[PDB]
Amino acid sequence: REIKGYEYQLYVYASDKLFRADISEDYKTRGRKLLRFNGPVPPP
Amino acid sequence: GEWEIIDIGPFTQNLGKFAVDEENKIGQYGRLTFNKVIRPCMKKTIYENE
Repeated sequence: REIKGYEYQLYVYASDKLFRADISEDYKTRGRKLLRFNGPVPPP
Repeated sequence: GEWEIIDIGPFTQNLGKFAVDEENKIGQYGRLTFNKVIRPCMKKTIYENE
């Protein structure tokens, strides 16, 4: 087939500061990492 | 290839609590506590034979 996996790009308020993370997710084991995380960035 | 703005519900706040938890462990930002998620939340669909 073709579909490898997914990727989420949220905006997370934690400790009252806006951070922006990217979670990878395997289309087969449905497991995931925490590819990245930054901030604080501003409200989108 | 494809992208989408997915709803900001429970499956999306799990993705947020998970993020923070994994980074509480890397703590470039310390020991943060998860608040909630705002929008837009996005989702990339990846694909690749060769």
